[PDB]
Amino acid sequence: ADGLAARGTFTEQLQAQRDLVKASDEYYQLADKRYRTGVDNYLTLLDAQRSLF
Amino acid sequence: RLFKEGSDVKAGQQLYQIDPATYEADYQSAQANLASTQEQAQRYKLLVADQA
Repeated sequence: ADGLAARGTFTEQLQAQRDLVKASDEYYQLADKRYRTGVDNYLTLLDAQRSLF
Repeated sequence: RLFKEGSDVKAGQQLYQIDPATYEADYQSAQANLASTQEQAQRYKLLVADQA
């Protein structure tokens, strides 16, 4: 019954964590666009990379 | 007064002196602000090549 509870809840938990990873990737790509344009320096992009990691 | 009267002067020769004393003070203000803005521009020119 413990394994059935884990099988029941870990699908929703990993779907939420994978959506969090996708949103962090989109935030990193937007910070990279602001860096390549010229508005942000490199320290903000390095701040976004470890938030993705 | 800095000219002999009734003589031939050149274009750009100083004739009088009208006691600056205020035009020196605001010039000191402008030079004092330039001395910091030029330094910040020269430091940012060095940092823009390293993307800092």
